[PDB]
Amino acid sequence: MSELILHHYPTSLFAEKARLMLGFKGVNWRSVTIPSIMPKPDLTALTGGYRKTPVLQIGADIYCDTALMARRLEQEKASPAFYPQGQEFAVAGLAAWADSVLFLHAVSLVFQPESMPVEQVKHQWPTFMSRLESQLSHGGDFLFGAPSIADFSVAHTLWFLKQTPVTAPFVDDYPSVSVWLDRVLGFGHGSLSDLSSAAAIEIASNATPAPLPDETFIDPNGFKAGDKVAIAAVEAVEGELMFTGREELILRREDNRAGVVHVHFPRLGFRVEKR
Amino acid sequence: SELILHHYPTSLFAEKARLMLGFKGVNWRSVTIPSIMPKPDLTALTGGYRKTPVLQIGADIYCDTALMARRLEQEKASPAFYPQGQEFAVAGLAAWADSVLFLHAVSLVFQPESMPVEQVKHQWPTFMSRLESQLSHGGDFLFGAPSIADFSVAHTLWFLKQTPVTAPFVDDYPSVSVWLDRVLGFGHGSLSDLSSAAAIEIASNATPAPLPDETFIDPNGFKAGDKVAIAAVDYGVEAVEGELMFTGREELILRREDNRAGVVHVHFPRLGFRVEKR
Amino acid sequence: ELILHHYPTSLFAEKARLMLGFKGVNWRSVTIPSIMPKPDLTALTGGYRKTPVLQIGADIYCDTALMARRLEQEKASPAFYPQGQEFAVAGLAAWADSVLFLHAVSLVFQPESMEQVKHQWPTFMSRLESQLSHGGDFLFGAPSIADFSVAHTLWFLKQTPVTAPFVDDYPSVSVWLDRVLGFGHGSLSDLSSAAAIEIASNATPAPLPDETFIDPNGFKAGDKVAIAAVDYGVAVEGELMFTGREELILRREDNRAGVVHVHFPRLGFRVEK
Amino acid sequence: SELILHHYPTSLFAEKARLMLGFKGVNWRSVTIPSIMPKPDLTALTGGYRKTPVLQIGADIYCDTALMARRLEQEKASPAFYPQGQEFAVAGLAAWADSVLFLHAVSLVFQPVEQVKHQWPTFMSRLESQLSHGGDFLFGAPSIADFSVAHTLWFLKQTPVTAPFVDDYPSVSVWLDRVLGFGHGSLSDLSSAAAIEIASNATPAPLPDETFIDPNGFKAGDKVAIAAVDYEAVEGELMFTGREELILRREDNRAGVVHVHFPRLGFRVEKR
Repeated sequence: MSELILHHYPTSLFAEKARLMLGFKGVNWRSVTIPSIMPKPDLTALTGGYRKTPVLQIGADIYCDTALMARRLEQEKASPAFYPQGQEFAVAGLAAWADSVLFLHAVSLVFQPESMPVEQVKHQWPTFMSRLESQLSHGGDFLFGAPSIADFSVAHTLWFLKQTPVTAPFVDDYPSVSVWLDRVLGFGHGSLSDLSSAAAIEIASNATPAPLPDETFIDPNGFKAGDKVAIAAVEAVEGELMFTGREELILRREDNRAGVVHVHFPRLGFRVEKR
Repeated sequence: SELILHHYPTSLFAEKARLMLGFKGVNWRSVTIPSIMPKPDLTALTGGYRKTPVLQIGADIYCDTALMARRLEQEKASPAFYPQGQEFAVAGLAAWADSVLFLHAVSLVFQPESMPVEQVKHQWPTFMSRLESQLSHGGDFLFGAPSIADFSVAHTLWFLKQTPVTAPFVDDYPSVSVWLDRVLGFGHGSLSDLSSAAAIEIASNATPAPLPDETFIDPNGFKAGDKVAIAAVDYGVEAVEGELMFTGREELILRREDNRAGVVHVHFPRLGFRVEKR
Repeated sequence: ELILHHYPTSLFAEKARLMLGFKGVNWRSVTIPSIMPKPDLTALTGGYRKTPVLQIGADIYCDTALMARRLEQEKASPAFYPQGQEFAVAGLAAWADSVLFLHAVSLVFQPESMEQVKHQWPTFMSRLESQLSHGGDFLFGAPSIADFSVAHTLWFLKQTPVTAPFVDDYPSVSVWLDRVLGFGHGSLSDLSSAAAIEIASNATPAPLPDETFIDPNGFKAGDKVAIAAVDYGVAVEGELMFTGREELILRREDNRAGVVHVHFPRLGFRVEK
Repeated sequence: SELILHHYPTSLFAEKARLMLGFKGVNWRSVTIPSIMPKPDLTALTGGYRKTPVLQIGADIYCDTALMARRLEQEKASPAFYPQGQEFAVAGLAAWADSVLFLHAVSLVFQPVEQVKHQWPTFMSRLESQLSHGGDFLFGAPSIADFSVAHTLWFLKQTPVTAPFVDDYPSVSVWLDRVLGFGHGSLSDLSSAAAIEIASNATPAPLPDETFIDPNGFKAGDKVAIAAVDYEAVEGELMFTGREELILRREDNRAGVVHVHFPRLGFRVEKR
C-alpha cells in the first residue's frame, strides 16, 4: 500500500520522462497501463477527472503533474537529488523553460510530414542547440554539474528527435549534446512490476491518506483548509481543500469505488476556484 | 561469422529488423550508425547504399530488410519467417503491409495533430476492422504460425502506439492489440555493441561467402562478370558499382573493393532495385 | 434487497450466479477485491473467507447450500427442492458438490494424474448419459438444486478446451447442460463494498425463525460461541441467537457495520464454547 | 536449437516450468500434451517417463524441473538461476520448497491436513519476517529459489478457498507480485508431430567435458534402465555420468536417436 505506482501508457513518447525519473531514483515501481481510449474511468476514479498522465499513486495519495511527481519522489528517496543544494531556483527554472519552450519546439519538429508555425521553430532551434553544444563542449557531466531534474526535462525533448532518421540530426549535429543525452538516457526505467488498474483502485480504497504536511502558509487568495474547491489545469476536480502550500495543494474527495482519496496539485499550472 | 546489424538504435524505422532478430533468437552485434551525413564507415561496406538497417556477415553485406529475412532464414531455419506451404501468400502480405499499410501508419502519426491524410483516415478503418475480424477467432498469428508478415504488420502499428492521439487507431480493436503485444514480445534478442571500425576490419579479414549454386538466366541479359551499377528504384542517387557476381531469383550479388574494407560482396533483391550496365 | 459478494471472474462463483437467474431475482453485486486484504467483506462476515456470500440487510448468509435455502424462503418458485423429492435432491447435490466437483478441479489442475480420478470419471459420465438418454428434462424431472451442482462442475471443465472432451464426449449430456445454463444470472446492479457496510450498520436483523430444537450438544441461545468452518477454517466469535435444524445464527458487533447476524448451516461448521 | 517445452497447459504443477522460462526471457515453443492416454508423441521422446513437463532441444530431452533450470542456465547465463556465491544455498532452499512447502500446499488444495495446517503458519511468518526488510528477492538477486516458493503460493491462490493461506500474510504480496511479474515469456505453439521431426532430424549435443567417477561404478557404454525413485523405467545406453547428470541414449522409431537427461537426485540407475 506504500508502493510507488505509475499510471501511464507504456509505449507513449510523452511518458518517457517519468520513467526516466524513476530510473534516476533507482526505485521499484508498479506499472499501471491506462487506456488510450476515452474514457478512463479507473483512472478518474483516483483523479476525479484529471487525465493528463503519467500520474503517480502512493496508496490513497494521487499526485498530478510530473513536476510535482519529481518533488514527491525527492521526499521518497533523497539521493540522488533532483534539486541539488544551492541550485534549487536555477534548476527548476531551467526545467520549466525546457518543459515549455524547448518541448514545444521539439514536438513541432518531429510531428510533421517530412519525418515520414514549424518554420519559426526550425528557425529558432539552432540557437538552443548551439548554446547547449557550447556549454557541453567544456566536459561537464550534466547541465548543472551534478545530475538534476533539468537534465531530464531537456533530455526528454531530445528523445523525440532521436526517434526518426529525419529528425535525429537536430540532436546529432551537435556531438557534445549527443554524448550528454546518452548519459541521461542511461539512467533507465528502474524495475517495474505490472499492476492492474482494478488493483490500483483497491489499494487506494484500503489505504489511508498520508498525513498532511506541517507547513504554514497564507494563501494569496485566502483559500483555507476546509473550503470547498475545484482545481483545474490551465475536467476540473471537485473537493475539499486540506492543504495550501508553497509547492502544493491537496484536495479531498470520495469515490464510489476508490473511496476517500487525496489528490495533489502543484500551484503552478493549476487554477483554484471556489465553490 | 557474427551477425552484424548496422542501425540507428532509437529509430522507429529500424524496429522491424530488431524484432526479426528477436524472433530468430540469434546473437548479434550492434553497430550504431550516424544520423548525420555522410556515413563513411557504412559506405565503406555498402558502396554508398545508405538505407539501414543493414546486415553484415563478414565480407557479405545485405541491403534491404526483405532480403535480410531470407539470409536469416538461411542462418537459422526455425522458427520460420516463411512457413512451408504458405510462402507466396506470406511474402505478398508482408509486401503489402510494408508499403500500403506502412504508408498509412506514418501519415497518421507524423502530423501536427499528434503533438493525403484525409484519405488515409478514411481508409484506415477498413484495414483494422478486417484484422479485428480475423483475430477475433483466436488464432495466434496471421498465418497460424508466425511469419515475417506478423512483423511487417506489427511494425506499422508500432508507430501508432507511440502517441496518445494515435494509439486508438490500434487500441479500438481489442483483438489486434493483444496480437500486437504478442508479436512485440519476441523482443530483440541478444546483442553486444561493435564499433563501426571493428566492423570494417571484420570484413577485411573475412572473405566473401561462396556464391549460390542456383542456375538462372537473367531477364535482361545480365551475366556474371558484367560491370554494373545497382540502385534502389526510389533512390537512384546512391547507386552501387561493381562486378556482378550472381543473378538469381531472389538475389543479385556484386563485388567491390574498398580501400579500407577490402573485397566485399553486396547483396540486393530483385525487387525495388534496378540494374544498369556499366 | 439481495446482494452477492463474489469474484465475477471466478469459475467457482458460477453456481451461486446461476442460482439467482433460476429464481430470476434482481440482485446487487459486490466485487471482492483481488488484492489480499478483504476487510470490506470480513466486517460483515466476522472472519469467514469463502465466497460467494449473501447479504440481506443485516443478515449474512454463509455457504451456498444455505444460500439456496434462504433463497427458497425469499421467492418460493421455482423451487430448488421439488416437493416429495427433497432428501434425494439435497443428497445428490451434496454428492456432486463434493465428489463430482473435486474430480473436475483435479482433472483441470492436475491432468497428470491417474483414488485415480481419470480412472473414475468415465463411470460417472456414462451413468449420467444413460439417465439422460431417456429424454429427461432435469435430473429429477423437475429442475433441482441438484442440476446446478452437477452442471457447475461440467461447465468448469468446458472452460478450457483441453478438458472439454471430458464433458463433450457425452452427447446427451451436452443438451442437458445447455438447458441448465440457460437460466443465466438474472439481473444485477453493481454495489460498493462500502455501500454494503452502511446497510449492515443501518439495518436490523430479521426476526429469528421459531422452531424448537434440542441441540445435540446442548447449545442454546445466549451462549458465547465461535463458529468455524470445518474444512478450511483458520473462527467467528459471537453470541448464539439460534440453533436449528438447518441453521445456526450468530450476532456480533462490528465497528464499521455494527450489529449483524451471521447464518451458518449445520453441515460443515463446528461450534465451540 | 529451439527451446521446446512439452506440458499440460492447465496443470498447476506445470506453471513452475513456465515461469522459469519467462524469467530467462528466451523465447520458446509450446507443445501441448493431451489429457488423454496414449500419448504416443511424448513417449516417443522420453521412452515413457511421463512425468512432465519436459524440455526438448533437438534430440536432447531434459526431465525434471531442477535439471531444466541448469540447462537453461547454460543456454543463456543472465539473469542467473544460481547467483554466483550463493549457489548451494539457493539450490537447497529450492529443493526444500519443492518438497516440504509444495507438498503442504497440494495437501491443502486437494485434501495430514491437520498437521499441514498446524505447520503452515511457521513457514509463512518466517517468510514475512525476511520480507519486511524490503529486499527484492530471497537471496537479493533473483534466483531459482524465488520461483519454487512463489510457485507454491500461486498454487494456493488458484482456488478461492485456499487463497487465505497466502492472503493471511499480507507482507508477502509485494515480493510475490514481483516474482510472478516475470510471466511466461514468448511462446508459440508447436505440434507434437513437428517436435518429433525436430528430434529425428537433429543429433544429440556433444557430451559434457567432465571426468567423474560414478559411485556405484556405472560407466559410459553401460546398458541400463533409469527410473524415478518412487516408481516405468526407460531403458538405454548410458552415455554420461556426471555430478549433476546422467545421459541415456535410446532409439525410437519415429524419433530416431535421442538423448535423455536425468539428474542424479530422485532417479535410480539399474544395470538392467
